[PDB]
Amino acid sequence: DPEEDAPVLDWFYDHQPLRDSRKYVNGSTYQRWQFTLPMMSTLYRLANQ
Amino acid sequence: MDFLADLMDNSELIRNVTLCGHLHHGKTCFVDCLIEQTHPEIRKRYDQDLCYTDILFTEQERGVGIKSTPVTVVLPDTKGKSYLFNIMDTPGHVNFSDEVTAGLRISDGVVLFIDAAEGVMLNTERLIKHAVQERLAVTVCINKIDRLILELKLPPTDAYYKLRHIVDEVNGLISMYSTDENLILSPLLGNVCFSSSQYSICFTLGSFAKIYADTFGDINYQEFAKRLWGDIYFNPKTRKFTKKAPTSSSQRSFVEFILEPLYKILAQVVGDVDTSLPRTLDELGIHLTKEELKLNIRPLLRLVCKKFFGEFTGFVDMCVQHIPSPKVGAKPKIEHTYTGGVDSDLGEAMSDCDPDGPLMCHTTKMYSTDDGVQFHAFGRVLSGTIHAGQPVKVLGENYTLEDEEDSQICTVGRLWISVARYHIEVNRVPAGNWVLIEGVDQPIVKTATITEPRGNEEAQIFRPLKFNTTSVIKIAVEPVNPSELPKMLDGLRKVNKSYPSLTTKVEESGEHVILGTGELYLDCVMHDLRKMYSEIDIKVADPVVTFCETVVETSSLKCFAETPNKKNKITMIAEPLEKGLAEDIENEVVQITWNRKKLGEFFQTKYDWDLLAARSIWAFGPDATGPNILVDDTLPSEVDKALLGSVKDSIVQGFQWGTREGPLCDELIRNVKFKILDAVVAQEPLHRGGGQIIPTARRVVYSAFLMATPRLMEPYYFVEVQAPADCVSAVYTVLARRRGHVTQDAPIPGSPLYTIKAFIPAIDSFGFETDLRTHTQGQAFSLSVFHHWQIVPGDPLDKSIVIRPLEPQPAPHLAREFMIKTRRRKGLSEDVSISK
RNA sequence: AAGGUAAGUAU
RNA sequence: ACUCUGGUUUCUCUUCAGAUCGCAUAAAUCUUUCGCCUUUUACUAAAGAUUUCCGUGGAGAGGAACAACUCUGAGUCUUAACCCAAUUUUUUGAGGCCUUGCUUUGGCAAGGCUA
Repeated sequence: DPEEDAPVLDWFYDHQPLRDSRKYVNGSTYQRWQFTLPMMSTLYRLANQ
Repeated sequence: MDFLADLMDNSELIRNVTLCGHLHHGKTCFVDCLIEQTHPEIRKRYDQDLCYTDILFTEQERGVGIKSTPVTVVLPDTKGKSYLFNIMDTPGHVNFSDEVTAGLRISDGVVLFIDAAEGVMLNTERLIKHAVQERLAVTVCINKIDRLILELKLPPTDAYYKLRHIVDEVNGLISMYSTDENLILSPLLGNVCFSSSQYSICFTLGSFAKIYADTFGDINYQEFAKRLWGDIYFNPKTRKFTKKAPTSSSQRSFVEFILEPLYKILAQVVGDVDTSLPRTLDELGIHLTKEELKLNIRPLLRLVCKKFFGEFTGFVDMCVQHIPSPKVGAKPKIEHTYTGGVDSDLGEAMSDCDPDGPLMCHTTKMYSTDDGVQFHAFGRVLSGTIHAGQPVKVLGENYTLEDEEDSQICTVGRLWISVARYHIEVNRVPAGNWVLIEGVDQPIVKTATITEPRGNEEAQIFRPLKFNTTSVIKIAVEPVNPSELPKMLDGLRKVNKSYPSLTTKVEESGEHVILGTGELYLDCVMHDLRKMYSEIDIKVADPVVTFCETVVETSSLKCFAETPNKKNKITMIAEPLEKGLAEDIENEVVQITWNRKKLGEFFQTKYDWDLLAARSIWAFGPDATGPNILVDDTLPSEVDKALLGSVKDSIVQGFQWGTREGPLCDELIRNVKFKILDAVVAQEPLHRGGGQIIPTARRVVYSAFLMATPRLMEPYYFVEVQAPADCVSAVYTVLARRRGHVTQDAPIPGSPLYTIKAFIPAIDSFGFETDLRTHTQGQAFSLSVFHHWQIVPGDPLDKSIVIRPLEPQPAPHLAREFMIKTRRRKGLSEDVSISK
């Protein structure tokens, strides 16, 4: 849903999401991730099952 | 630590504090916060909770405080004046109340920790009653206030309502237990702290007003603290506080100025760390580095609260303004605990608490070394200064002015100031302090009193600890290899030393017995006895409670007994006591030291006893406070009182022995009144010696008890269960199978959890907590404590009852089976003939 | 998967 | 609001790994107990000790890319309108005289006198 899934909608269902976003990952090595609370809450709601 | 050593010499800058409360209420975490305050290199891990006082591996693995851990730190107050705090971290589990009692003896004040989410739990009430009865200052520290915000999600008004309800309930409990009016506890008086030991929150009204004063300025924080509580609304128009709300939606001063900022601080971090958190931190004057803003939500909350609240000063203000110093509190301490009292020359000397004077150190705890070979006594120095290498006279617990045999001369080894994981090796310790003493292990069992080897003969001992609960659970222990019995005996004496309430005794059948308070207590005792100390394999019998014996009717025959020389005859009968009389005698409501006039007046007024019978009371119970009465009902016109009184001590001793070891089993006799009807006493003093009267008195006591209809009394536990609404039915189902009936199931105000109060037999309570937690998926947690003795159903002496080998018996068959199997385990005869 | 090869001489 | 501080990413290499190397989890070998037993190769399942493998962290070194862009910390973190003093210093009524003791003399010590 574009309303409630907005924090993750753009980069969800992507191979190695946010791999190029230096704000959310260390780099192309894809070792560390720093996520905002809205994205964490959206992911937590998407994985209730 | 030189300043710490110099602070010991000033008794006015010393606080002896005992941290007490229910299980898992944040006491240990609070001490961890204090240590983190004082020790920069000791920092709690981000996820794993630091447990600095929990030094035992059993405590670390179980996650439950087991033994008291002393902590001596230098804690500055609000005004920056450093003090010396002796802090006892007493375990909160109800089965380990012995450690709490040991801590309360060497302490002057009490800081009571209460969970904010939970109400006033069972151990909270029990420790309130104990601290009040021990004559200690009571201060409340409502901990885990973060729960009301991040967990219960209550509005700030409802959080204030919950805190106010907790304070009101504590005040009601204190008023019920005590009589002093000045024992009212309120944050306005400075008696209450609101804290969150997980996130390093700790403040009173004074300290938080001090935060305002340091931020805004031109504010009298002492005067501002007197407005930050109660229904004292704040009027922004007049800038003054009024008892009437200026507006319809006006909040309390506490809510508006304290709870609202706390909610906003704890809500801009857990939800808005990403945006608007740096703005809030700038508004609060808090600056965090780039690598500190990357921490997870919980470490970030801890760091933000450490920056905003800084050091722990509200707690120090509470313990300085309300907990008396050793010099101030010495006089009530000596009046309560010392046997001689404050009237004695030493009693006057103790109240001065002079560092130079007659050394009198009272030790209530004993801590074992790493190898377990040596024990270090721990206690308060109530007068004089102890030194390393100094010989001392180590009084025991049976030591009196007459015998002087329980004492022993020992050389004090190294001395330490104990702070949990490390100890400061000192050379001397002045009065009013807590010290670890080595070289004193051997003569000390349980409590002890240490004095100078020579020059002090008036020195009596301190009264032994009066534990809040009775150890009724009994387990038998035997080594796997019988050749290793001495090692097991050494382990038994070691665990006796290391556990204040433990009672290790040997039955007539050679069975070694351990007395405990509950399943967890005896589990810890056995784990210690196996791993440390004995270091050998030990077999454990199935746990069995200890019973008591009573009479439900008066004896139908005038029982008589005669001495071996047949020159003395005693006629005695046994009848049940009045309801509530045994409880009053045990609770020290009436003492043997009372004059006969007041005793008779009490018995006539509160029990409708005849003046002739009330003034004829001879002795109480097996011991000074035993729940049995020996009444001399002999008519003076028939037997000479002066002749009868010549053997009064011997017959009293025989009565005490007979009530100690009952006829039915080797168990205490409870709630029985003995009347001496006829007592023919020989005139010559050789034929009326103790060795003749005492066995005759015991035999006549046995005969009087047996002829009167006897019954077995079993201990009943009181159980408080924290369960949700849907788990109450499971609690009912579990309690039904174990002869347990529920007296109360009331919802907890401010929480969705319920509290079910019930009485369960202590012999049906084995595995009760495990069953309750398994049947409720762990949502129902219960704590059991001994409450009262109850008569076992059935007739113990009914010989027609048939006992099946491995089958539970019905209700009528319970008493007979209990008596038979208790006699079998004790090693006595198969059954008790009424003739004997 | 094996413990289940006949040893040959001729073409 | 002053000045200096001087990165991040990526690819290799060399070593050290306590720590849940790993919030996950394989295999092989050996030695004991078994289970199948009839011999290999497979195994049964517990314990103990190894090795390999899939990965991991720190530090060091050498290349490349954005090398040019700024950080943090330290350094003293450096400014005038109108409004003010009975507890520590620009508004603060704290002055002088004399006595006698005493110092080699100067002076000092105490008391008295005020206005």
